[PDB]
Amino acid sequence: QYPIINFTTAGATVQSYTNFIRAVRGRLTTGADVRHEIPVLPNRVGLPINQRFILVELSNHAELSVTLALDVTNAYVVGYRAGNSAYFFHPDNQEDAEAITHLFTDVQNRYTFAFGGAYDRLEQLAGNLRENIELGNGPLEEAISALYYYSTGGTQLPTLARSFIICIQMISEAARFQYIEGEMRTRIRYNRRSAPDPSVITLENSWGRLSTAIQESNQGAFASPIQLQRRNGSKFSVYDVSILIPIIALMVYRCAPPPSSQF
Amino acid sequence: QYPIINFTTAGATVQSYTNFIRAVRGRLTTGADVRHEIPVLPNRVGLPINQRFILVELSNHAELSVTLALDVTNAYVVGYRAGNSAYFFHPDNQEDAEAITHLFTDVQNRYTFAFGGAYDRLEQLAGNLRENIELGNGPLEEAISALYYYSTGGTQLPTLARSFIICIQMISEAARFQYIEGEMRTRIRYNRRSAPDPSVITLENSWGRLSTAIQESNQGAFASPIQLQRRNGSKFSVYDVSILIPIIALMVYRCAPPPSSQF
Repeated sequence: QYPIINFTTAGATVQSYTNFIRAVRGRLTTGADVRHEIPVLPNRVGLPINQRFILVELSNHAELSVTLALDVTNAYVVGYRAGNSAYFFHPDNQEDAEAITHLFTDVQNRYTFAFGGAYDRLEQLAGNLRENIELGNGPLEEAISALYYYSTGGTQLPTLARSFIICIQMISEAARFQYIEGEMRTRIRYNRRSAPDPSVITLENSWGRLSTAIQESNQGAFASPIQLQRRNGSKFSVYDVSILIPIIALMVYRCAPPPSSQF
Repeated sequence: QYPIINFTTAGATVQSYTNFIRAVRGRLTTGADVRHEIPVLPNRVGLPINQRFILVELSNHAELSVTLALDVTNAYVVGYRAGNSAYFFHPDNQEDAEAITHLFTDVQNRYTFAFGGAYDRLEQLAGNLRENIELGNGPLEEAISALYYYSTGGTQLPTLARSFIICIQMISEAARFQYIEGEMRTRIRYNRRSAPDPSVITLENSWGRLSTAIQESNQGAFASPIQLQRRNGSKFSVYDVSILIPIIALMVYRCAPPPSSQF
């Protein structure tokens, strides 16, 4: 079976969420590939199917559980199981449709959504942008129950889409960015629920481009800057990998690392 | 008295030269100013005279000694004492002429050369470029004796200029660059004497510009690349501070560090 990492919202603390995110990152990346102190996820090209996914079993104080499946190549959620039903985002291509047949293989009811899991899509479905969907331990407890009751009719599609938005940010994006993990740790420490500020949204939006820019940089120097936002919405220009080392924890593979070429 | 660091060529080893260079760097820089893991020398502006120099007492197997004086603001040799005579390079300006009156104050004979200590000058005087002046423990033993016999007529000006070229590279440039320290350590380990290769010459020539480029970089990214040479003469372009962290050990102060401006 693919590796499983467990997390519960019931009695969550900063340390139990930290342990969880660190365990997720350790199953996503192997150590082989670290560019500028920043690990790279495995290359999808040639990756054996037995190494392609990991599972995140989420429980809540209401004693419900769902299992999310994450693709190791991008850390993103591809689907989930609740009891005897599994649901998958619409695949991007045939190889990804075949790959997801290897997940939750004994579940009795398997479904593929006709929509994908990208935020533009999920925000249309939810009827709200990320900037208007609160994150924190209470949102996540609620999102776990909403995913669990979907197959029985208790969850309307906008709630299910909002619930995916919450899970993806609090698991996938936190795994990708220590900064976003830190914002979720602060919400647990102060028992706050609050929508993501523009620093969180622009890091999420820029993860792919930051990955490419780091990996195609000249000795760390970007060829072209990337504009992010600070918490108050003002502009932050990124010219080099160095400023991202405390921020980004993993990258999607975009090219092979150039030869070491030390002086 | 200004701090003194002792070194002898007699029975020198890789470890005794390593200890020496590390002690020199510890007296040149204080720790206050470190940009990209690379220390900065003190700013000359406002630096009290009692903090302006350090002294390097060099002895050899012939039981002769000379004392070089180094300016902490650039690590370079400003003059030297041998017994009852002291000699100083021609100062660049009035403040530097006054500053050197604070060195070797009880020496009976004080002289200022009419020439400065820059390599273009010293190579004209020596009648040879750096690329044709061997470095190593034997050159340095010889250069110490040549400096010691200058006041008595035993050293011709081209030998004295060659001897300054040897000392400046094996002390100042080795302090400035771990790479150049490493090339001198290899000469001692294998008892080799050999002229500096183009990697050593182009680092020496570029120290000032590398200092400015690092300090005025955008998060480590140079605005304009710096071309160096590898040992075989071929071109090496530097686009970022990261590649220099194993190479350059100290920099001349060129600007104040911008605000931390972390994300």
